Amino acid sequence: QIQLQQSGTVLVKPASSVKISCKASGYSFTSHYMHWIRQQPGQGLEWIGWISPEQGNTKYNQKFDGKATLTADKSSSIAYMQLSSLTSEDSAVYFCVSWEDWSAYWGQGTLVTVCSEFLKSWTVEDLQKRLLALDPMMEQEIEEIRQKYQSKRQPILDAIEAK
Amino acid sequence: GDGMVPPG
Amino acid sequence: MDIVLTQSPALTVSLGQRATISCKTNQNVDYYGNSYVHWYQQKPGQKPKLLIYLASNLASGIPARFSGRGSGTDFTLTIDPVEAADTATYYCQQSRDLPNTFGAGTKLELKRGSDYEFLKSWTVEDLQKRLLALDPMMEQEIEEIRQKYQCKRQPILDAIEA
Repeated sequence: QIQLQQSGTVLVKPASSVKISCKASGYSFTSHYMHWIRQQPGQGLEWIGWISPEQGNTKYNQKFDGKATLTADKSSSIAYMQLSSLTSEDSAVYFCVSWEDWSAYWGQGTLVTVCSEFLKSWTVEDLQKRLLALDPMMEQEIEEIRQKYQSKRQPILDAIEAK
Repeated sequence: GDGMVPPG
Repeated sequence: MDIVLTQSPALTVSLGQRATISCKTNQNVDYYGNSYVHWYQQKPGQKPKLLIYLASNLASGIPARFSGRGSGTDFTLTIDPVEAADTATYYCQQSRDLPNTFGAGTKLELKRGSDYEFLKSWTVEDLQKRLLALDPMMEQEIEEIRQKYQCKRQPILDAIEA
C-alpha cells in the first residue's frame, strides 16, 4: 500500500514563495523517482520535473526552470517542492507521483492560491463593516452555483420519482 | 517501469 | 522539441454505449515495440488515476471495460460499456522524450435526451449515481468562489492590522 500524503492548503501573497511536501510511505524512498505535477484551475496536467531521492539528482521541465526547486530528505522519506516568485499564474494544485512497476501512486494534491490604495480612505470600523458585507456577496455568488446545479438535479429527481 | 521516465 | 498531444476537449456519450477518447501526437512515440502513451482518469475534486500504460496495458485493479490501443501518432482509449461512474476528464501522456507532456484532456459526459428522455430509461441505481455525481462538480465551483473570497478579504484584514 504505497501512499503519499501532501501538504495542506496554502494561501499566499504575490511575489512570495512557498514550500510543499510529499510524505512517502510503503516503498524504498530512494529507489524510485518523485515526479511533480501542476494543474491550474480548470486546466490540464503538466509535469514539473523529477528528483531521485537516493542522490538528490533533479531533472526539470524547461517551463518551470527557476520557478520550482525540488528537494528530498531520505532521512524523513519526504519530498519537497519550493515555488518562488509566486504570481497568479502559479495558483494551482500540485501533485507528487512515484511509480513502482508501472503503477503510479498519486498524492491527494496541494492547493496553492496566490491572491491578486482604496482602503486607507476607510476608517477601520468602516472597514470591518466592509469585511462582514462580503459574506452576503459570496453567498449570492455561491447561490447562483447552487441554483444552476439544482436545475441540473431536477430531471434526475423527477425521473427517480416517476419510477 | 516508470510512466514518466523516457528511455535514455 | 516538446511533443504535442492533441485530444478533443469534450465527449458526450449515452449511458451504456461505447466511448472512444482520441489522442494525437505530433511526433512518433514508439520505441522498440512499445509506445509511450499512458491514460489517466480524473474525476472532479479527485487526483488523477492511471488506467492504461504503454498504449495497450491495463493497470492494476482497473475494470475490464477500459481498453487502450494505438501506435505511432494515433491512440485511442475505449470505455465499453460507459457506466454512470465514468463521467470524468481523461488525459493522454507521453513519456517517449522529456519533458513529459499531457493532452489537454477530454471531459466525458452523458447524453440526457431531448426531453431528458433517456433518464426515464435509466435504472434507479444509475440515476442515483448521477444525482451524487453532481456534488463534486458543484463543490469545485463553490471552492473557487470560496478561494476568491478568501483573497478578497485579506487586504481588508491586512489593512486593519497595519
